Amino acid sequence: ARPLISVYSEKGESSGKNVTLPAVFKAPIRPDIVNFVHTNLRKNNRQPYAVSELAGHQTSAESWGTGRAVARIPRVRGGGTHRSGQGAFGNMCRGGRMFAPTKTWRRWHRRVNTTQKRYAICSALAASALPALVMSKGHRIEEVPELPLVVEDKVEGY
Amino acid sequence: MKFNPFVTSDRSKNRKRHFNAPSHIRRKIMSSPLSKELRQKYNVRSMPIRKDDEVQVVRGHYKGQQIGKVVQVYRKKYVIYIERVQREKANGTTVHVGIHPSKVVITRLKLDKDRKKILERKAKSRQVG
Amino acid sequence: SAHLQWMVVRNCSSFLIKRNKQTYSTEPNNLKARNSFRYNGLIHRKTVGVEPAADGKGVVVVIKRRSGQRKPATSYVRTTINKNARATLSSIRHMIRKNKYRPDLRMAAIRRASAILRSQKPVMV
Amino acid sequence: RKAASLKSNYNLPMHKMINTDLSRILKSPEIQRALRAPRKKIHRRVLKKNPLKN
RNA sequence: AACGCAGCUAGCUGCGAGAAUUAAUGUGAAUUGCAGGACACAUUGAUCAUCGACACUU
RNA sequence: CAAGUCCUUCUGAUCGAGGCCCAGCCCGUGGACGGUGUGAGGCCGGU
RNA sequence: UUGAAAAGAACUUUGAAGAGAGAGUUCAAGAGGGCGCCGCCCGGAGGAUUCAACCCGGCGGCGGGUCCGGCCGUGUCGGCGGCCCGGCGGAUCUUUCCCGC
RNA sequence: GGGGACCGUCCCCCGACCGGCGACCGGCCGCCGCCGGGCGCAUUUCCACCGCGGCGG
Repeated sequence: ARPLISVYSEKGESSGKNVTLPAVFKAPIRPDIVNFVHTNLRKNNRQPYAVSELAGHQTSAESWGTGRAVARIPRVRGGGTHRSGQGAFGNMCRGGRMFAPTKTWRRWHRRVNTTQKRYAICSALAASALPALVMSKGHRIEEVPELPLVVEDKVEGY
Repeated sequence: MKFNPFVTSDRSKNRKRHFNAPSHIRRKIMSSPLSKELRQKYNVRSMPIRKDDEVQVVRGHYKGQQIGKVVQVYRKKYVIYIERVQREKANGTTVHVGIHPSKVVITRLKLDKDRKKILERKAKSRQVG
Repeated sequence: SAHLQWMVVRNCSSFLIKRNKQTYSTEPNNLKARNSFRYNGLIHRKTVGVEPAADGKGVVVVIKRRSGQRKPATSYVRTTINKNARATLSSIRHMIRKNKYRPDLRMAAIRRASAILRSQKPVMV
Repeated sequence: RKAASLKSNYNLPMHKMINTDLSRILKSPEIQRALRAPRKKIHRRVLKKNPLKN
């Protein structure tokens, strides 16, 4: 049983024209499906990020062996500067390579079944027809009439 | 919202061009609004500052009703100098205080050949609208 | 439907406050301002709410009209009460018990009214 | 009752629960007559007073 | 790659004995740390940008 | 090439806080951004 | 990575100076140049838009066989409206009426 | 390759049948409640204070 809602003129009052409620507004409301679709779809507009694959690797460092009373971490060859003798190539070393460097080919995007994607749209539209849910979103609709709000086509020409 | 794909809205990019700007560009940002009387008569809202214009301070500690003339347009520090905008140095001398052009009002313009042409060009663009 | 709507705003609502191991809900006409299916002023076909008047004299009793469920502009009719405190509770009690209009907030409505009247009289030092 | 005209294969999803009103269903004579009486009495732990002394 | 070029100038930067720039065009009153030099601003011009003319040491 | 540096008030300075006949200051095909003595659609460049 | 702005500490005094003590700038030097007892009852003395019940008006809630419309879920009626009164499909028939050999 | 018929489906009128006004709405009578204004101005009602007051928390 779909009621008969009225359309409103640009002055804010009903113009006498009525539209029967489309059946999509009585579709099941499934916030779990909407959340699942929204979570996966929102990943598709991201841009890839990654560190430089050369980062921390242009040093040519050696491990110094074990006969000297230091750690076996690779250390920069050379001398006469601060960088000489310092640890490198490790995630625990200052200026080293981070553990498991991020790669651009991480699976950024997700694909969702067309039926499930469209299902969420019907559930979202149906939930938009209940004033209690709209107030629960904080949309401050207490003085608007006919919560599913339809206005005349003259608005399209503004 | 900006729709031009070739104009950036990046914070660092916009700041870099503003801080590293040639003087002839810097003159354009060196712009000040005209008072209501010039604005009504010239039909122009804002004009680039010049060396000798009657200028009134409307913001800051030196805000007031008095009229002064620019004496120096220091484009490097994005400031200008008026006569009576001064403070007392420690030893005894007197130094000017840099005021940003956007915080003043032009009360009289350095009416000049290039200047006179500049107002009517901006003004005639108003009757277009 | 009230039950169907409740399962949606049960844990996700702009009126929900979760803090200090307590939960509160701040929709306009909610007695006790608590998160419960019973005390929710949005998802029921009929609701009862009392608020202080526009000025600091009396209470405003608002109940939900039966017909305009999808027309929030005319969904709620408000009445103001500015009689004696005892008269107020007697008047409010009749709106619920005699009309059989949700006879489960009757005790709650009187409690909120009595609290509101206390706030309108001056406080001694 | 009719399929979508601009998607070429879509018909609206169906409902797993036609009447989502528990209060309407539960407090109805068909269901009520089939229920047993509620046990609202609360039986708390009984302090075992000792015989041979009481 | 080297060496030179600023009134006061080491580096950076720019430049090439026309050497922190010449010419031309656009713009239109500054540069600036100091001083000096400027500046009818068309009886036509500081600065900046552009850059097609000229020049460009080993 | 649009429109507030309007009035009262916070401050060292404010772009801050209130008000703005007509259901509502002004522009909005412009409420991106940056600068400006906090935090600015309407001061400036822009958009 | 001072400070909004050098406004970067005049001047007096000790020290040969480095360094201090006063003073001064700034909102800030704690930013000084590698510086970010309450509900009911009793009694008394008081005051006051006042009580109930009636009258008018407005607004709600519940009920009405269907009081009346407007309807909703149906099966069911002329085949009633169809592809030039006016859909969508069919691996159903065909032109024994049509535009290709 | 056309156009028709048929079948299945919706979209429509037009009736008649049952069920229900449902949580899709109005008008009317009924009952109840509230509000505003009159009348009701006094053993009623209400407000505030006092008592080393009585009851329950």
